[PDB]
Amino acid sequence: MAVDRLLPSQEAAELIELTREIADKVLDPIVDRHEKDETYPEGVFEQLGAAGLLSLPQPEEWGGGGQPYEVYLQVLEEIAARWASVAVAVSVHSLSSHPLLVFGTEEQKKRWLPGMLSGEQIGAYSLSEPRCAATPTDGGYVINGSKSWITHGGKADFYTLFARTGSRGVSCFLVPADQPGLSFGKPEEKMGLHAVPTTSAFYDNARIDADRRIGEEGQGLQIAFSALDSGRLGIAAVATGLAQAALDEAVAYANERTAFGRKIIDHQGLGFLLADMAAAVATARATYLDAARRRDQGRPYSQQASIAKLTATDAAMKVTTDAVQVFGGVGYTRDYRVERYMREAKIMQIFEGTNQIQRLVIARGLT
Amino acid sequence: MAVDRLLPSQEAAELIELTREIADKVLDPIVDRHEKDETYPEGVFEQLGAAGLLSLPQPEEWGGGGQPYEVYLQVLEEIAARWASVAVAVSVHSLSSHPLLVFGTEEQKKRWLPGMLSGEQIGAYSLSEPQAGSDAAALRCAATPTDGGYVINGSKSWITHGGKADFYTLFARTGSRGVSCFLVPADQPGLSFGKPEEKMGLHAVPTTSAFYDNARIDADRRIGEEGQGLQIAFSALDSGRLGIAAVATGLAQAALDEAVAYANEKIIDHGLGFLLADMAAAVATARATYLDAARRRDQGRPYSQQASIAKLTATDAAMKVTTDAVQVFGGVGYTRDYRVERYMREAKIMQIFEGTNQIQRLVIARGLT
Amino acid sequence: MAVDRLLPSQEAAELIELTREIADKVLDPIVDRHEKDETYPEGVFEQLGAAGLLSLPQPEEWGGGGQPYEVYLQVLEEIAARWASVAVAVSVHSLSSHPLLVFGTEEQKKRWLPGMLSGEQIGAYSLSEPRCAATPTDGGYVINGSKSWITHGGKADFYTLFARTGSRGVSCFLVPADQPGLSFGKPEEKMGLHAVPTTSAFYDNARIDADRRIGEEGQGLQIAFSALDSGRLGIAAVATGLAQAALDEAVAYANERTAFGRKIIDHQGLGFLLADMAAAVATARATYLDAARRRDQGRPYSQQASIAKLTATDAAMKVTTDAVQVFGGVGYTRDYRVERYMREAKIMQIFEGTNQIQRLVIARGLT
Amino acid sequence: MAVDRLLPSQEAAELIELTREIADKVLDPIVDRHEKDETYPEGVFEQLGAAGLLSLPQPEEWGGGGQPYEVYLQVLEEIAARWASVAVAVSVHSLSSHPLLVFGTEEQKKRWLPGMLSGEQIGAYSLSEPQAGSDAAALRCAATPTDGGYVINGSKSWITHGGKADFYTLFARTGSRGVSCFLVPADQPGLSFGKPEEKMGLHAVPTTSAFYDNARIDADRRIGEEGQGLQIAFSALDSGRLGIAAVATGLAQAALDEAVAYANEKIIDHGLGFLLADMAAAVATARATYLDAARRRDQGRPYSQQASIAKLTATDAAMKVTTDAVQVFGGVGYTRDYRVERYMREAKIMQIFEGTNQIQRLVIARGLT
Ligand SMILES: Cc1cc2nc3c(=O)[nH]c(=O)nc-3n(C[C@H](O)[C@H](O)[C@H](O)COP(=O)(O)OP(=O)(O)OC[C@H]3O[C@@H](n4cnc5c(N)ncnc54)[C@H](O)[C@@H]3O)c2cc1C
Ligand SMILES: Cc1cc2nc3c(=O)[nH]c(=O)nc-3n(C[C@H](O)[C@H](O)[C@H](O)COP(=O)(O)OP(=O)(O)OC[C@H]3O[C@@H](n4cnc5c(N)ncnc54)[C@H](O)[C@@H]3O)c2cc1C
Ligand code: NA
Ligand code: NA
Repeated sequence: MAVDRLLPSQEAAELIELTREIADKVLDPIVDRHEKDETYPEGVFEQLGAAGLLSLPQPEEWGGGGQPYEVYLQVLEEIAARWASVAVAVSVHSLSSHPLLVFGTEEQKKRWLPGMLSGEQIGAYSLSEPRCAATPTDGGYVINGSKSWITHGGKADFYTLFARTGSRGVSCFLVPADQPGLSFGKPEEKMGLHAVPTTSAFYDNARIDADRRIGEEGQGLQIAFSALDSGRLGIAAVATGLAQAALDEAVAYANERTAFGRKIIDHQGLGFLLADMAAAVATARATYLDAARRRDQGRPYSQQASIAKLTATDAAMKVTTDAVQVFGGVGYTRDYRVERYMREAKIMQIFEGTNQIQRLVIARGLT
Repeated sequence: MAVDRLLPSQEAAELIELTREIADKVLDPIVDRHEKDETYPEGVFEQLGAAGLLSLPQPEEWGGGGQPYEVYLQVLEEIAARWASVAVAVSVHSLSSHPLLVFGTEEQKKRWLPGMLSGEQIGAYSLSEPQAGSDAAALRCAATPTDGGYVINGSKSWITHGGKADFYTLFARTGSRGVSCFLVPADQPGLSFGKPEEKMGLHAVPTTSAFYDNARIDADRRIGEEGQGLQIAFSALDSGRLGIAAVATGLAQAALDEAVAYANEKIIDHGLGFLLADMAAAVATARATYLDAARRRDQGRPYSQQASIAKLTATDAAMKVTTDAVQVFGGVGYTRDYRVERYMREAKIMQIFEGTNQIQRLVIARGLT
Repeated sequence: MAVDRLLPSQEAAELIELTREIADKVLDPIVDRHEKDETYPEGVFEQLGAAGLLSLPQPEEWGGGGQPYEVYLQVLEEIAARWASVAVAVSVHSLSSHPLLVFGTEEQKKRWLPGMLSGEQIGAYSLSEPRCAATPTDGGYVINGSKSWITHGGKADFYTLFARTGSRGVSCFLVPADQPGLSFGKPEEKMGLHAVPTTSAFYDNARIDADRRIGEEGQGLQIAFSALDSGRLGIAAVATGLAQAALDEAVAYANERTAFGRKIIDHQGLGFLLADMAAAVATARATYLDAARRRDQGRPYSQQASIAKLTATDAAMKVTTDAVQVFGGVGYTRDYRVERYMREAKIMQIFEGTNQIQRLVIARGLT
Repeated sequence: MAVDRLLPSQEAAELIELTREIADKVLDPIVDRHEKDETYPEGVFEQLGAAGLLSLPQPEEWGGGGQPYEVYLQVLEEIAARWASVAVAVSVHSLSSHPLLVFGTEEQKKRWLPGMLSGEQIGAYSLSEPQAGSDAAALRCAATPTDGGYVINGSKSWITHGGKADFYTLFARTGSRGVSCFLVPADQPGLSFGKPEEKMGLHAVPTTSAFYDNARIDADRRIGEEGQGLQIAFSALDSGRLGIAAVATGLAQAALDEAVAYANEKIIDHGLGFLLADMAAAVATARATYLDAARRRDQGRPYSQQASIAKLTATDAAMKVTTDAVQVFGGVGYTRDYRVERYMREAKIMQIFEGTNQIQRLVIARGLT
């Protein structure tokens, strides 16, 4: 009943089985309770970290696994099938370390990367706003202004920040949890995806060392643009895992429940609905792996990653809406998980670039 | 920012005007808090009933307002744009009086009908069981004949207004022509209600199960002949399916108004125009479809196919429009700072009750055979 | 098996039965042959004309029927179910007379309207181009330039023309068939809708009397804008009739053909496809009548007419594509009509304002 | 303006390069005229065969090119972007050699296989009858046993390359396990072909019926055991469904390139951007889906579900992309001055043959049971 996967090696299959074993004993027994109460899973990230699952695609020299995206994306997909909000946070952690790895000095990487990729820390990514500025000073910078929609806000070990210093008018910072002048608003009240908090930040004459600026002064916009494709790939794989979870529920229910003297899967009309869901899940998985396989070969994959995010998140919204339908009246109650999965899928159409903005990007790439 | 309506007279126009006033004064200011807390709205059904709004379509000789469906359904639409859960309950009340009005004895009508349509009472309708929602004929609640009556033993489920209605229209087994209809009072001995279902949305009016424990009932409470029940339940389908078509259209219209206002406060420019255009087409199309079926009914013509088409069309539109309305707001659309996330949760169950959209398609195909 | 219609009177029902009787003996026995050979139905318009069907909505004082749009649109729908290209031409004829009726002088109407609405003439409408100018002269105007996509081009008795004389820089003309300086290109080779020709026009120092200018000099753009809503309503009703014809074929075929030991309509999956088609036909008919009913009461109906054209033409493309599917392999051959109906529906999405341009119009009406 | 392909080696890249050259030189300059006139392309299959293009996937020990499906299918895609009717015929030729290659005797293979894969021959595949397309088991063409052979009496239909192939793979009735397979030569006595079907599109290679009139055949021509036929026909389904997925993707890609060029010559501005964006997503998604199934096959793993999904997905995409490509051109898109009106007519039959898209859905649902 588990997905039959296309994998490059024996060691990759054994990584998949390891993820499935940890997810089923650390994630599955606690997910419904924490999402209902909107409480934080303390200690869950440490256990994922110790099994090597928080630093899979980063180079081994810096303490990562050096796994390709074709393998890493599928592990992410397996996590999301058990707990979507935790999978989103695992993806955010990968992006949070990208500036230092790609643009940091040799001195900066020896100082901080081992710690970031040890499995004991968790990172957050901070660029969105509701005009946040860093002004020069002796030996560094002073920060003033506001930030919005930070995943893991208030709970992370470190924060990646973008702040104004025209074209080359932006700069990137590695900000520590203990930063003087830094505070966080209350967690947002959302329709779903409750466990990992989402918060805004406020900087009040916050002073920072020059040694925490990542890359050259003005290199900000280039740094942030360099991480778009990888983020969209992350969310494509998360949406695919939630679509798979909703499909597994419906398939199981349609093989037990009966009406008019037969199992409901045996009514041809209902069978066709289930068939469209399964085709949409398999098309979304095929599309993200095709982009992944380009990235692993050092080929351009920018158009392909926008297509993958678009395809996968539209698929999840359609499949979860249809899984409630398969259940009937009980599917509309909290005795089952399908109502929660439908609430989680809607926000995937919106973040990491809205789907309208994905269509715009694809268009500009044909003009 | 108010729907331009096609109405048969100046009188109907003022009745719409009366509805907008009551809904904006009584329903709109308390709806967010009651849906969030999951509590019952005391006093609300008493206020609508005194205005005439709970008995519009029924004949005046029995205390109704005599209105045609072309007017009744559009009043229902205006209500549902403020509070979907309340309008669903209004629709159920109409169905709950239907078996007595069409099938009862003149003596039975004289007893009970005037109190039902008075504006102070609330009706509920009870047909579904756990092993039988879509498939009606497989029901099993037992009503077995006694000296001058019946004894009822069994279970029912998914009762809208369960545990709060003044009367219940019941369907129980006496023997294919084995089913009968009953008017059950709220004080019936042996009758009890389980706890309210915990749902994804539509929280205010409760949905509950029922249990009959040696519930002896007078044989004068039976509506129609013994074994007539499935014919009674079948005759109400057309009317109920139009009710819900009107409710889904008003929920879609409410979500469309939120998104138009937001896109103007421009966010429209920064392909949102085309998304809003497709939303506006969906609402207009659903409204015209339910009205076409209504005029056929008002004229005394066949309207069964057209009523299935209206319900399917209007509920598929609410699910699509509410989902795209969250999309128009962006990230704040996904928070409880606005109403659109609630509207999306309310639309899903509409695709499911009053005959699922797969049953609707099966009805339509049969009408082509 | 004929459509059950909502009609205002006894006399309207009897108009419907008259249309059905004429269409079934004048149109149905000859449509497949003329469309296959791409030849013109000489004499068909005279017979429609003599039964009063070419001037149904124009006022009785000028020789029309004074019928409301709620009745006229449904007659048009009945014609289109038998021969779509002839129905489009009937609609074009209504528009061709609109300028003179609404903006013409009392002298101009006594001269020409009775003839136009007698049933012996046929009119065409000429505004599209691939910059056509009328320059002043003693006693009138001289015309130079080109026009495109004229339905009935080369075969009409009269032509409604728009030509340049900024804001108020356009003027409208009633041009006769015998106009010196006027010629027509060869008929366009289209995917379908062959019987009534579509042509371009060329004006070569073409001199015209001032008495043929309709309305004031500069009133052109206002005249042309005043006819948009009515045209869109015409095409909505034509698309609805072609969708109905494709649905009737498929329903008939699905009740005879058998597979796996049962009539194919009895396979629930196929039954659901037929059910979606029927719902789309009924939704399109409901939408155009709702706009019609506004126009009959002197209420605004501009947004509603754009919605109706959009809804109905998208419905026809979906229903005709699905009717071929119901037929299987035989549906892809010219032994049946469903392949022709699919070719006819595509051009309805395009003309009288493309569907993208309809979406734009609806958007501007919410801004 | 050329597809960026993922390929397993430099050798495969050059084979793609060879395909683009032959297709642009031989197919592209004559395609519009032959499809318009409805005539056969003499010399064309002879030229592709000498380049190795008619036997790519089969083993070298028998004269094929040994290519995996991940390469074969993408060559098929490049062809179909120039001439859809020709690429369909290439796909059929592969299926026509399949029963002999997997089920025959070593002695049977030695006789006939090398000539089939030589590049000079053309194969056809014959299964469907008028009373049996979707439902295979209901076939009725009779093959009755004689002294050292069989006698064939009956009718077959919808034969691609009917009346022009060098050999025919036939399925006829001998007795559920009542069906057998036959390799029929083009010079068989008692065999005749009806006139070409008049179709909406795909005109160049003819589709015809066949008639067997006391057609005596040698018992050494039977492929596999007596009563093995339905198992043989079943085993070819997975392969044929991928062939057509590749053909539909290349037809969609051709229609996408036309519309992108036109929108740039701006027409894009005057919501065409969003329509083109959805077209580009549909093509990319169909390509990735057929390739995922191909790599499973190349690895010797189960790929049945994934092959049904690929065919359904890729043909639904061709119908949607070709229909929107006419839309991008406007009025001139509806004329025979451009290719897009032809592409739209070609896409419709793809939803129908090699198992209709309703049968595909039925296969997928069963795999979930
Ligand atoms: C909030 C709420 C309020 C309600 N209020 C009332 C009420 O007041 N009175 C009342 O009588 N009922 C009420 N109901 C019950 C409601 O009408 C049923 O839940 C619904 O109609 C479907 O029945 P089910 O839940 O048993 O689904 P099932 O019948 O178990 O169906 C499950 C799935 O199988 C499919 N299916 C079933 N049969 C077929 C078929 N023949 N062909 C193809 N597919 C099929 C369905 O479409 C569905 O997707 C209420 C329900 C809810 C959720
Ligand atoms: C151009 C062309 C070339 C062809 N070439 C070949 C060839 O080379 N070799 C060959 O063997 N065949 C060939 N065919 C035949 C082709 O495979 C069939 O036409 C097709 O698969 C469908 O069968 P049918 O036409 O009898 O449709 P039918 O089986 O009559 O089906 C009609 C409709 O009913 C539906 N239906 C049928 N069964 C079910 C079911 N169980 N559940 C739900 N719905 C169902 C179908 O989806 C379809 O919509 C060719 C056909 C064409 C058009
Ligand atoms: Na430590
Ligand atoms: Na005359």
